Amino acid sequence: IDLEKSQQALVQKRHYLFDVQRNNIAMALEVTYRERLHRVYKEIKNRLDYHI
Amino acid sequence: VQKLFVDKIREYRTKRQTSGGPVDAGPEYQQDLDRELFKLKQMYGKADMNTFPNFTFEDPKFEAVEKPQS
Repeated sequence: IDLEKSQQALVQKRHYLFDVQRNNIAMALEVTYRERLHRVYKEIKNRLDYHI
Repeated sequence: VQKLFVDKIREYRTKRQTSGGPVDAGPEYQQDLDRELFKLKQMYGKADMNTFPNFTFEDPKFEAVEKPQS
């Protein structure tokens, strides 16, 4: 019973690490997205801020 | 004192005849407006007139995990 349930609960542990990998790389790519937009949003004010 | 009311408007109109900024600046207004123009740029930054944002970002490299299992 245990050697059956050792492989049973293992494959539910194998699929947990692929849910965690699929959202981590999807989010860590996404955190650089608006941060690329933020710096251009930053720079377009600073050239306006210098003139005013 | 409406006789003083006319006499500070009429010597305000004389100031409205201007050619190049200050009337009696000399070395005074030329040095001060240049000393102050640096200080609005000195601790602020080096910025041109119209240059857009020019850069490039690199994201985190997605490494893999090795796992002999079962």
